[PDB]
Amino acid sequence: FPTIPLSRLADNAWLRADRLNQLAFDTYQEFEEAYIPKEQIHSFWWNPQTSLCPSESIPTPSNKEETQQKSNLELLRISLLLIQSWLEPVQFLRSVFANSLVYGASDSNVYDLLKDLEEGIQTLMGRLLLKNYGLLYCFNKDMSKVSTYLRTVQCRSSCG
Amino acid sequence: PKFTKCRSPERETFSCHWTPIQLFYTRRNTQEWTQEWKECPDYVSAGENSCYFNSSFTSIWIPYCIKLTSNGGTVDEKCFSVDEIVQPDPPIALNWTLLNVSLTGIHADIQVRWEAPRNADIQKGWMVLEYELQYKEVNETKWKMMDPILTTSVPVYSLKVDKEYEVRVRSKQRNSGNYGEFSEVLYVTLPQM
Amino acid sequence: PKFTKCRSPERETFSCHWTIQLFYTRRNEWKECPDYVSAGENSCYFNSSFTSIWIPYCIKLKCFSVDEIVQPDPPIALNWTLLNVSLTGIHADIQVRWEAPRNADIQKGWMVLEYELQYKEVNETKWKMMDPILTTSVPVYSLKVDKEYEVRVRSKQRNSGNYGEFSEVLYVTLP
Repeated sequence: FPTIPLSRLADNAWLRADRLNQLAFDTYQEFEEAYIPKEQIHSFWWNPQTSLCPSESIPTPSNKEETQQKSNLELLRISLLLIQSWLEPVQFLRSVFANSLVYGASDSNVYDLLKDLEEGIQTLMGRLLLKNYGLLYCFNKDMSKVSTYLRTVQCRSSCG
Repeated sequence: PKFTKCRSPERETFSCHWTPIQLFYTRRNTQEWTQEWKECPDYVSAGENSCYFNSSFTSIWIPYCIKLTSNGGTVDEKCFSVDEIVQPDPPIALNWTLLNVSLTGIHADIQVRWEAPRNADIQKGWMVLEYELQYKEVNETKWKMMDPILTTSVPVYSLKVDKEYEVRVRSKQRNSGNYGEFSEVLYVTLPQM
Repeated sequence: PKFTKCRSPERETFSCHWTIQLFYTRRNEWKECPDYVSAGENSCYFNSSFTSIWIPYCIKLKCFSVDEIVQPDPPIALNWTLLNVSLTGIHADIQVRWEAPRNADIQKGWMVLEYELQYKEVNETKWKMMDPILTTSVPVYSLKVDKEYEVRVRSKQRNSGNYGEFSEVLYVTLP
């Protein structure tokens, strides 16, 4: 039973990545669905300042083909790397999360979650206005990445 | 002509539609936008007045932009990344199980269970599916919607044993895209005691 | 001399009690009880700072992992609603409703609960236990309208830890 099996670790790691994912998505949708004019959707992909992402420099699989090819270790690194890339900048959205009626995103949840998740990934490894809009897109993409990667690593070593 | 929409059924491939008309794409793949506008890789597979992109052309968390070209210049132009356009297939094998009947013979509880779309790689974890099940007395106009679950099973309480019910189930990728089409409806008739 | 029990009520913190100091360690370097007061007496309290869910713990006055020692507080705000009474008057069906422990976190996602509801006629000696639901609402059927029933419901996090203490008992008297 527990020596904390590895299912435990993977189960919890993903769940955590999954909340940060709903958190990241929903506040992203909300923000846009409340501040961005229909004609301004995705205006961030093309703007001299808010084009760049906190992790532009990190290696990331762009599909199942690539992702599954990576192993349980290189997938946890990308995820841990990605996570840390967000530790300081995620606080730029602090307000955004605090003036948000999104389910569970107020006080300091998001940043805290990032921290615990960093610890969980770390453990598994050894054992193994448009500016605001832009960042929220970025955070969701990256949160989706982590979630997607850890789920893969999770469904590798049960589930269905 | 205009774009009707785009949809990735299993987060691995996607196709765009509209109502000689051509479609070209470009995406932020090598880094910034250095991919020379290209033309629909497949005009037939996804049916007519459509374009189809196989898993070798589909990339996630990547920005795509697509142009509809007509007789005279650009006619339509849309931009996205696949996850926004993910719409999973409907779940299959809808089937109920009687749970229990009250001794008043008025109410009953049933467990509704179903299977995951066959094309969604949930087994390897590329996809995490979430479902919404709606049910309603057969002669109603309004449907009663359940809170999204992640399970492929759920109980449905306090049904009136004297009524007949019908159930449908929707599918969506956990945290992205939209729900898909509703499964086949399941009709339920409780034990006529 | 006897470590009585360690437990986490919400999965973010935990405490150890016994019947005289305590030293704790983790894996991935023995340290002393950081709080002897906060959790009452003959008890070591660990805030969220020393509470992590990943690496296991060993303490000296027993070895566990926070998930092993998780017990959520009991649900609150129990109460029922008549559904309707059988025509012959003999039986009634009601719907029992309740609220998650106040410390129990929704927006978290870290503490996910499932609940066991028990009920028995005021004079029965043993209880009727229902299969653990994931909702805060569940229907109780075929109650003899002639009796008074008492319902109590306990909780535990999903597939980890154990059950907590029963909520206050909710008494039920059918019309």
